[PDB]
Amino acid sequence: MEHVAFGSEDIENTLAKMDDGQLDGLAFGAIQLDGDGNILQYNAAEGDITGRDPKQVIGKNFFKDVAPCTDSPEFYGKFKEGVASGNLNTMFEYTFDYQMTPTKVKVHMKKALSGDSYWVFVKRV
Ligand SMILES: *C(=O)/C=C\c1ccc(O)cc1
Repeated sequence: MEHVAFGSEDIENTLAKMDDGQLDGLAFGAIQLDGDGNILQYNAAEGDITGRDPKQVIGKNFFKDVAPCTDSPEFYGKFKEGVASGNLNTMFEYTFDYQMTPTKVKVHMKKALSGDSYWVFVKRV
């Protein structure tokens, strides 16, 4: 298992070296979205939390298709604000409840080191 702590200050640098396979080795869920909310990456830990099969969600829009409970000012709103601002680094609790047992989680969104890509890190609370 890759040794990286949720919420680590330089997490974006560390994950820039990881391929989809090493990303599956994290202790928390990790989703990479492009500026429009499309899923580029989605690790195994996230699949365990959301129950969705990784390879099947990639390419799908996170706010419209996959996680509609996140289509709100509290989640999607902070994301859209961050993309347009070109900066994003926020953490908060949220409850995941679309087609799944209501699950409380800690979310951490942060701009990737890459160009137009952003990270959503998820862990159980
Ligand atoms: C609200 O809907 C939050 C998260 C979420 C994640 C994965 C899937 O499939 C649905 C919903």
